[PDB]
Amino acid sequence: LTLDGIKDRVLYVLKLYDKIDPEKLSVNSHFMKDLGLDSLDQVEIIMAMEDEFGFEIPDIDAEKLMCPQEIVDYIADK
Amino acid sequence: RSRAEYVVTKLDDLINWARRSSLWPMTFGLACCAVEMMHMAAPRYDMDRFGVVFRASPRQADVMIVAGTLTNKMAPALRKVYDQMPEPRYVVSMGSCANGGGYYHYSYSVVRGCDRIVPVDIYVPGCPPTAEALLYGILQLQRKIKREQKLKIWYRR
Amino acid sequence: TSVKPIFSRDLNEAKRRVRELYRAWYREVPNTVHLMQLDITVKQGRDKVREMFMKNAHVTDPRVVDLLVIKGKMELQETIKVWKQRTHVMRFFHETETPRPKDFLSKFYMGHDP
Amino acid sequence: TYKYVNKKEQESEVDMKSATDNAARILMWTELIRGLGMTLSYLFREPATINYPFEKGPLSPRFRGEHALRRYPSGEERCIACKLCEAICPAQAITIEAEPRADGSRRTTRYDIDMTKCIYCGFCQEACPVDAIVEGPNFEFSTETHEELLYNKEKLLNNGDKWEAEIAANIQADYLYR
Amino acid sequence: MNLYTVIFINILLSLTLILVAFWLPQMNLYSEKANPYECGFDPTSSARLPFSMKFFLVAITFLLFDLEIALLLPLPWAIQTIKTSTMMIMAFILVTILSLGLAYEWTQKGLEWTE
Ligand SMILES: CCCCCCCCCCCCO[C@@H]1O[C@H](CO)[C@@H](O[C@H]2O[C@H](CO)[C@@H](O)[C@H](O)[C@H]2O)[C@H](O)[C@H]1O
Ligand SMILES: CCCCCCCCCCCCO[C@@H]1O[C@H](CO)[C@@H](O[C@H]2O[C@H](CO)[C@@H](O)[C@H](O)[C@H]2O)[C@H](O)[C@H]1O
Ligand code: SF4
Ligand code: SF4
Ligand code: SF4
Repeated sequence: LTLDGIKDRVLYVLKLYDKIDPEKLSVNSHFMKDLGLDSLDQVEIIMAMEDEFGFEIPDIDAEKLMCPQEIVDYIADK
Repeated sequence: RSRAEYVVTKLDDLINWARRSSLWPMTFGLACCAVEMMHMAAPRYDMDRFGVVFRASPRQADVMIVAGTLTNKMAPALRKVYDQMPEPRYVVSMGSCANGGGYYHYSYSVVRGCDRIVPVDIYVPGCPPTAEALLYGILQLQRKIKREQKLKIWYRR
Repeated sequence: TSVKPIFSRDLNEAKRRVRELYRAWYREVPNTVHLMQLDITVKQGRDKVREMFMKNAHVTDPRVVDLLVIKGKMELQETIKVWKQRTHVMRFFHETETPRPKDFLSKFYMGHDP
Repeated sequence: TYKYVNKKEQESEVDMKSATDNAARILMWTELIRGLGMTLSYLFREPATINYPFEKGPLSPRFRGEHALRRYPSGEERCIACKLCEAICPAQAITIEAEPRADGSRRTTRYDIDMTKCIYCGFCQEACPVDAIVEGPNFEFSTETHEELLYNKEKLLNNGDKWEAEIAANIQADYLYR
Repeated sequence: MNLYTVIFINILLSLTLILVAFWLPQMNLYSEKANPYECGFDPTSSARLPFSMKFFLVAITFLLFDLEIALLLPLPWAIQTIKTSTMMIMAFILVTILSLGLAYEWTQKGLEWTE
């Protein structure tokens, strides 16, 4: 649902998030393995998506969005 | 000295007398010590005949009488209402609890003397001090105010 | 090693509650900074929340985690209700406390305490 | 046995007389007038106020006031540093040190009372075996600093020398009750 | 002229007392002193939020009853009329309908405050 337009906004959010090195950020970069974040960092990132896309992502859903891509698939499947 | 210094000194007396003669304490009491404060207002001692009138608003009060134990949970609130009294303002610490923690000095929950929170002008000992002992301390505050030399000090600056 | 659970049957279920409480504290910081007129940034408030959560990152017992969350929800409640005052919230930052030095030599100079 | 404070509900019929008396009471505020009568009657009563500090409230020989350390009629201190007062003090307001005096006497070198810890309970003067520490009759010793209420031995002995004439007479009046 | 003169003096006296009260005393402004009072704890919200009015119906009834007395205040001039019977009937009818209006609102529980 605006599939590529969504991706433009998602990566915008992750670049603002300081803990992510902006060069290493790619649509398939796993938050834990690649970017080297931790569990609470991920929770803040999904909360940031909750702000941009204006809807509630449950704990059960948000626990899975482990790299930028699945966020996009989750959002489009709204 | 000079006639300008004499005039300044007489003005100090006049403004000092006015504040001596119209001391309005906050309606503010914490524990058993406040009961003896009621007895100072009661007919036998009638604090109002000295010009002492309780007002509930800190904006309309000159004296804080810390009449009882000051707990850690109460300390910020007491500091708030002290800060909201317009100046010139005075504090009378009444009873062992307010003076230094008293019977509860060693408690985890008690401030060991209200003079860790606010400046204190008069310390009234006792647990509780009698209504008369409190009245004596109020009259000692008046004599302290009688000694203020703010205009003389301004003149000599 | 057989114990009654409190709320969570395993540390994985407990971690879920921890993340919910963290979200609630994270969203509350900007409202608290604004309503209490705290002289700190929102970023500084959220860093403090993070540091308080990581003070307990080593806990593995699901029951202890359950009780840490229960207490964390209480602290959140007295913060949202403004039962805590500014003095209470600013206590988390220890702004008048000189921290104890961590090296052997500095402690040796100061006194006898380890 | 019990009584009802507000069970007067024996409902009855109303005559014209009682209905008019009820009407007069409502419309002419009669019970409110009785209230004014009471406050008027106090206006013409002599007030109970005394002219402090020229007049004083009555007290009794048992009154627990400012502490003092007493002497024997010779001038020798009564306190022999037993520390019973220190042990019993419910506020731990008493601090004592002692050693043999130059003449070998058992006497204190420290006798402190934190008057801002003390609860003025009189337990020390009950516990003293030699009537050394007493609460005297003085209650007018408010200070301008906290530090002035941390009494040491010199202060407490000066209170004894200051107030012994009244302290002795109060003990003579009450000791048979002790 | 005289009424203008005395009321200006009344205004002048009040404003002078305000100026004295604000410029004579020693000041000491700091944030905790000037924060709003609420019994030693901070307010949890603005005092500017809505404050419910439980007597709102009595309040707007008062608007109508205040124009009723405006219709009654010419009565001292009206009793001078030759047409005494007409004036008396008009005044009696006016007072009676206002009473009936009050009686109706009373029996409708319009004077009871909302809960
Ligand atoms: C064309 C422009 C002309 C130049 C203009 C310059 C304006 C500068 C104004 C300086 C402030 C004067 O205004 C006054 O300052 C004093 C002390 O300074 C403060 O007054 C009060 O508050 C402070 C708070 O600590 C106390 O220190 C002070 O003693 C007390 O009187 C207030 O702030 C104000 O009452
Ligand atoms: C639904 C609402 C009901 C409430 C309203 C009821 C209004 C009815 C009013 C009835 C009373 C009228 O009362 C009436 O007063 C007038 C004067 O005012 C009297 O009139 C009398 O005096 C007047 C002078 O004023 C003479 O000029 C006249 O010839 C003579 O009759 C009448 O004799 C009397 O009947
Ligand atoms: S000093 Fe004594 S009387 Fe006063 S509040 Fe404390 S315990 Fe009560
Ligand atoms: S009066 Fe009571 S509290 Fe005070 S010193 Fe004696 S024993 Fe201690
Ligand atoms: S004052 Fe009395 S009880 Fe206390 S140490 Fe001296 S002798 Fe013993």
